[PDB]
Amino acid sequence: NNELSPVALRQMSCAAGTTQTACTDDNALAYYNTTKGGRFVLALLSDLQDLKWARFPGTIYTELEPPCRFVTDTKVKYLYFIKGLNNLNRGMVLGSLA
Amino acid sequence: FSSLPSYAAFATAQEAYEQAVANGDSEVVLKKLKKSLNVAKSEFDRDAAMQRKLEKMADQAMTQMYKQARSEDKRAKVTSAMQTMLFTMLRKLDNDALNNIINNARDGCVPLNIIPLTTAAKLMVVIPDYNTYKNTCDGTTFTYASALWEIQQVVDADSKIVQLSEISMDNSPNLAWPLIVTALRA
Amino acid sequence: FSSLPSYAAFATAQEAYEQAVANGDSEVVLKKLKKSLNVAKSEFDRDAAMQRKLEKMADQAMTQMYKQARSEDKRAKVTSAMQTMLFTMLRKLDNDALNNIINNARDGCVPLNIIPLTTAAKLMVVIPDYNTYKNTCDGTTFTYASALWEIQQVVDADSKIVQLSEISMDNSPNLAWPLIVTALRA
Amino acid sequence: SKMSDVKCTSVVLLSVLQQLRVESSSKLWAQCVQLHNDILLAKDTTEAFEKMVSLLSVLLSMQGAVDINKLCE
Amino acid sequence: AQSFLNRVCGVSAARLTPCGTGTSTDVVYRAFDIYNDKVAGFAKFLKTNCCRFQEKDEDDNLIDSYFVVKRHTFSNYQHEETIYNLLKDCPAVAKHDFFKFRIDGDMVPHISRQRLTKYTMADLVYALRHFDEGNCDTLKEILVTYNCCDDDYFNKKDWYDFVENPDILRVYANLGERVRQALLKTVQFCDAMRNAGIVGVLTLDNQDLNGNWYDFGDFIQTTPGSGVPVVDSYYSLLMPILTLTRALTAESHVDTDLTKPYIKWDLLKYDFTEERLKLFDRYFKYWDQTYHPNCVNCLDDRCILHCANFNVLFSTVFPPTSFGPLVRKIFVDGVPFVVSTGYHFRELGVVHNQDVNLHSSRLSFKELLVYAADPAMHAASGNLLLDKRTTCFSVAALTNNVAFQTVKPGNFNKDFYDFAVSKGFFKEGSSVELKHFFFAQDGNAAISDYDYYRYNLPTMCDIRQLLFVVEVVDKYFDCYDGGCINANQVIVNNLDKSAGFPFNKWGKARLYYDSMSYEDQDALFAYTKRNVIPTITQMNLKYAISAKNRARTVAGVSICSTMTNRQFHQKLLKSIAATRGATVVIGTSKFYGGWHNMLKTVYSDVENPHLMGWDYPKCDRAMPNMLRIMASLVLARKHTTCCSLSHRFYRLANECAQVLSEMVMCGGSLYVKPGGTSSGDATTAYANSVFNICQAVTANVNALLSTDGNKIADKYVRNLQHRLYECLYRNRDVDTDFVNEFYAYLRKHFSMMILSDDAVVCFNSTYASQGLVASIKNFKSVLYYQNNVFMSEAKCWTETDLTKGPHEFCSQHTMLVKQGDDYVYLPYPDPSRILGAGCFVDDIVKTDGTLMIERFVSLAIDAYPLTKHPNQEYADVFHLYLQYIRKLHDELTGHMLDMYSVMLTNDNTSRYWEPEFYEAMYTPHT
RNA sequence: GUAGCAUGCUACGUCAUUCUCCACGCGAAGCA
RNA sequence: UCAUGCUUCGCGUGGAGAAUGACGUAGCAUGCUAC
Ligand SMILES: O=c1ccn([C@@H]2O[C@H](COP(=O)(O)CP(=O)(O)OP(=O)(O)O)[C@@H](O)[C@H]2O)c(=O)[nH]1
Ligand SMILES: O=c1ccn([C@@H]2O[C@H](COP(=O)(O)CP(=O)(O)OP(=O)(O)O)[C@@H](O)[C@H]2O)c(=O)[nH]1
Ligand SMILES: [Mg+2]
Ligand SMILES: [Mg+2]
Ligand SMILES: [Mg+2]
Ligand SMILES: [Mg+2]
Ligand SMILES: [Zn+2]
Ligand SMILES: [Zn+2]
Repeated sequence: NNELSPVALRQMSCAAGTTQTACTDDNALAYYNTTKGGRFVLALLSDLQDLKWARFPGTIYTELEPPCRFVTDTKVKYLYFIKGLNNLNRGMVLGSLA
Repeated sequence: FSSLPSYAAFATAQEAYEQAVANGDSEVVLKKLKKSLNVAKSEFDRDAAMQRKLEKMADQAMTQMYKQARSEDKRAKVTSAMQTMLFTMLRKLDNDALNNIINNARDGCVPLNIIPLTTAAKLMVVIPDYNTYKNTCDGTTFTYASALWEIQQVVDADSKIVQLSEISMDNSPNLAWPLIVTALRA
Repeated sequence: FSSLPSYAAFATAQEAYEQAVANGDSEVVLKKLKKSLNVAKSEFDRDAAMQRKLEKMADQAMTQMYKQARSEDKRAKVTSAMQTMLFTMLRKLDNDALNNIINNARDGCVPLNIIPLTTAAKLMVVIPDYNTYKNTCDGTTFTYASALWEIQQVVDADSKIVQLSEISMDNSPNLAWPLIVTALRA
Repeated sequence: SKMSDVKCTSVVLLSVLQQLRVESSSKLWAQCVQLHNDILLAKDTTEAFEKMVSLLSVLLSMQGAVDINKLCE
Repeated sequence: AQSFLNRVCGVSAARLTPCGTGTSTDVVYRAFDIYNDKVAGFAKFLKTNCCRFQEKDEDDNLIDSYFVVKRHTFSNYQHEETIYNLLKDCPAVAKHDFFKFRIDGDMVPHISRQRLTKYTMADLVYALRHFDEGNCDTLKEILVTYNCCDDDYFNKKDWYDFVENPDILRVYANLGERVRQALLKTVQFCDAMRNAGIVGVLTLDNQDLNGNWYDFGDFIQTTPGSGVPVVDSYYSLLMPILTLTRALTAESHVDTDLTKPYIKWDLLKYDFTEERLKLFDRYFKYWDQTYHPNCVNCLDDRCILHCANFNVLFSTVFPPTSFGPLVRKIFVDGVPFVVSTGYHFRELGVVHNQDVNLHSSRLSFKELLVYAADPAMHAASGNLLLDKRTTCFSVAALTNNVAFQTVKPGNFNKDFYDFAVSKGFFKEGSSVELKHFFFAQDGNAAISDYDYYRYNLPTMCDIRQLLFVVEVVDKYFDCYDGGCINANQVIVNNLDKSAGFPFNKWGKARLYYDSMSYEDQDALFAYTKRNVIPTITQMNLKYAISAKNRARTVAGVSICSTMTNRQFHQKLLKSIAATRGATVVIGTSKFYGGWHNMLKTVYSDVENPHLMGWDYPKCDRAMPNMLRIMASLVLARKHTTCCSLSHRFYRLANECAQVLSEMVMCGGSLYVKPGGTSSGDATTAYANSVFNICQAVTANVNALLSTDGNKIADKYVRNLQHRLYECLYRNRDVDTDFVNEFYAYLRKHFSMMILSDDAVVCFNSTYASQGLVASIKNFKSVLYYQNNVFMSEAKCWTETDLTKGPHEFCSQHTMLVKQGDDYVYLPYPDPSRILGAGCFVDDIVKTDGTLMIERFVSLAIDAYPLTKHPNQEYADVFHLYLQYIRKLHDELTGHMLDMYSVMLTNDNTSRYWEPEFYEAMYTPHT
């Protein structure tokens, strides 16, 4: 009995946009490893289909990735992995449901 | 040194003390002569200490100079030995086969382990027991490394010539194993 | 470090100090004598220290020379000393087999190969004279190393075989000694 | 004390063999080394006293090397 | 129950023996890789609730095909059915039946998996990793079942030993192709999961020994085409078995089938990067972390280890002649040389020198030193060699005759022996008897000790556990300070040692250390930071007194490597040697109360303390290359300020090229060293200490993760285990908080004292009993699966009474004695060692007592603590030495007076035959 | 009161030995 | 042929500090001479 995410992955609200310009307004949910030093966001869940960059409190800009053809089961709300993500973190994002 | 530069004062002091002992002008003049002797002796001791220090420094410097010269001589003598060794092995290379293999290389770079295996003109096989001899080097001509080698000379552990007719299972206990067989590439 | 020209003088000065303190003379003379004693003691101490240093160096040289002398005597008589020690220890052991083989070798009945230890193996031994043969060889049995060996061949001095019935003091002069006896352990 | 006397004697005997130039015969030297090492780490005196006989036979085989008459005076 | 047996068979047309009772269950002990929110680890749990029906052949001959029926809850039955209908088409998936059978009045849902073996792959990995000689039934059954050996093969004893019975390697290698087929089938399964959009964790316990996968309890469904098979624990746990069973031996044949002939690779081919990537894609397709075939491109130490693990695995498929220096022709003054301009490491891939000079003009002293040290010109000019006396690769024969080197019997000091026997020694039935001698060797001694390097095998490590263990082990070296130093600051102890081959032909180390100035040495050290200098390490034969007849050899490394390794580890290691109270006790004396302080530091506040110790059987000749590389890497952690990553990598490459896999000149011939470590390099003892600490930490990790987890009644330790699993198999980056926490836990409950390969441990007996810290068996298992060595009871010891001290440490026994209203621990040696030192000597001069009186003073100093022993003969040893010293002084005085008639007895010598001079050596005031 | 001489103490310069710390040279022993 | 390190013992040489002894140049206490 080996499980993906025994404890649901923590999440919070954040801001993101196509470029580094539309990060002022928070419009997306992000899953982050709870106690990985500070905060480390693994994925971004939003009801948008053009996001390419995300920003978080100093301010740090994180490169996004194109979303697989995903109709996530809570619409066309996609699920954007951070570039360079490993398989285990990809599983937890989906193992913690989406 | 007895005749140090400031020995005149000490000599005068000693002579004056001898004269005073012989004569003894007075107590006050005797005390003055004692003071002069003491100051001259202090100066003489200062000069002697300085001279001894300088002598020690000079001796150490010369010893270091000789040691450095000998070290450079040894360096110049080992440089020639290393050059001679490198240029001896260089003339020992079989240039034709070495060039042939080097050229075939894509970038002129090849593993070291194949230079003897593909260019060496002599093979040495060390055979512990008779079964190994039967398996590998049986006969007067054998095959190894995709090459045909013709046996040239077999010696025993004592480095004594062993005839190929003496290497048999019956004579095996009578031989000084391991046998070293040197063969020439055909 | 007595007997030095300084020590003795100092000693006398000390005596000169013993009288003055008992004499209760003037203070100036007392301090003069004290100063003389101090300078004499300093001179004696200097000379004694120098003498002790020289004696130390002499003793070091002497011990080094002794070491050098004895090292060569150890390295030059290694062969004779080791053999003498070996045979002393063998005499001390007092084993029947060791003593028997040593005595036989003393009489000339040396072996030709290593004495076997297996249940049955070959042993070739020299027999210089008929006296040793009768002492050891009786019938087909041979006594060596406190064990019985079955004789299996008696080679003549000319590499010719000899029958066990040919050997006897009556016929011994005719034969050609030494006789190589081959036997198997029983 | 006859068990520590055969080991010291074996050491001395192989030392005498070595300086007698038995090391130039690989087969004989190998046999001598085997006997010496077996004697050193033996536990029964009777076995050591047979290996010692073998080793001393090796030494006595070289009649020209040593003079048994003088040494065993 | 007979109706049930006719629906488990279904329509596959089989015949079932109810090995497991039909409607009842089957319970056994099986290894699982479990991770819940409650429990974690890789431990043998109690499998239950399953009914296992075996299958009969056409003839009534039972085969290892089992129908495993299980009762599942409706909600998980539906989920498994809908996750199997998607993977049903993959060949690497065992069949399932998914029926409903009536029990009582309720249609219970049953899931039936068809034609599974008896044991899974988790059982094989657990059995081969947690190996207990007295408990091997699950491994013997696996070996016999798959025709690896015969059931009678285990009647032989030491059949499991890699040294006493080297044929066990063949028996294990008979499992190679089964493991390889399992790897291929798991790659197929991963492809199927990705194409069907299934997300889940692959564990060894869900794959039987035919490769089929059969459990889908915790898999989830996403959009097709984007699935995430999480294989990190699977491969990481399986890694050691891959080299133990030689699973990739089928890659050495044409068409990758064991029946066809081997592959005849091009002899001049040295760059196998394409083949390495092909193998990685074939067997580790879904291993997320990036793989660098050539470690030149690696990002740091943790990335060098990761890629070198795979290179170790993949370098067993390639010809042995392609590894080594890469030679090239260069023209100097118009004369063509042949010099090394690179290297092909079995672990580090291809490395190319950056300062290769073509068409030069002259060779300075540094350049001559570099060209005269590499084996390029030596091997390229010698004649070919085929040495049948050893299995190690033979390169060339430099001379025309082979050299046979013997060992001399040793010399006998008869005067001392006679004195001792006169003092009632060496009698029959004495507790003290001669056991240490000088043993002689025949001509084949060095080449016979090389056949012990034959014991080094390619070992692939569990890389995730290795990385965590490295992070924890680096904390044992935090109090030290190190870095690079100039030539001005290097301290050479003895300059009258050999300089190695070919430098021993012209002088000692002094010649070269005083020939080349500090500028030349700095230039050479800077050169080694961006180029590789191969060197030849001579094989010297020792001449020393020992208790067993082994021809011990050492490695006379060249002078270039020694200089360039000193300018690193001199400053790294002087701090290790100058530190008191650390785990590594190198540099600490046993005199003046040092031994007592060391023991009291080892006993540091452990709660229920027991003592344990060990010694590795063949430390240098059986050490895997991975752990030697690790030891070199953690020693270089101190160069964060003075060296960049490229410089560090090239220094590692140099070390590997001249002390890991160099060319050794043994008797006038060059051989290739399989691996291990060269005892005689600049970091012998310290690298051994690092290796020892790494093995101990690995043992503790395995002990803590192999515990059940539900049975641990302490919450803190249970959480520690749960997080220890995460920090290994679910974290890619080091977590410093938990590394510190685990280091503190180990220091509290597992206190070590390390000196090279010698170790003493004070451990909490209660935790070790409960399995919460390493016992002496968790350390034998680690050596078995990570060192290719079986450690017998003759090398390990335990002590439940710690008022007696360690049984042995550095060949010294401990004794609790009294000296001045205080009880202190004193070290005493084996009396036979001291008596043998007295009786047998190296030179013939040493057999003259009067010339060697300090020689006996040193032995009396060493043997003084025997005076406190309850056994009387042990005290008589020291008294014998004192009386013999007095006799020697008397003889020396007599000789001096007789020959040179001047007396020099003095009074300072009288203190040598008195016990006070030796009492003061073990009293704490200096 | 100032200067010089005498006795007794403190501060600078040179030697006599006596123990500590280090710097190297030689020999030796144990250890991994 | 005889490696890398650690520890200790003995002897010898060089340097730096402390205690006791000896001799000039200065500071303080008393006495004597010139005034
Ligand atoms: O919460 C849990 C789950 C499991 N276990 C232990 O772990 C063992 C294996 O549990 P499991 O889910 O792996 C069986 P299952 O999935 O049907 O079969 P396979 O593994 O063969 O695929 C159980 O016996 C039990 O001792 C536990 O303590 N707590
Ligand atoms: O003079 C020595 C002795 C040892 N060593 C190092 O210390 C390690 C262990 O040394 P050891 O006395 O335990 C014999 P080991 O090799 O274990 O073999 P056995 O147990 O079969 O006797 C060696 O590997 C080597 O790196 C060294 O440098 N020099
Ligand atoms: Mg499981
Ligand atoms: Mg199940
Ligand atoms: Mg060991
Ligand atoms: Mg040990
Ligand atoms: Zn890498
Ligand atoms: Zn550095």
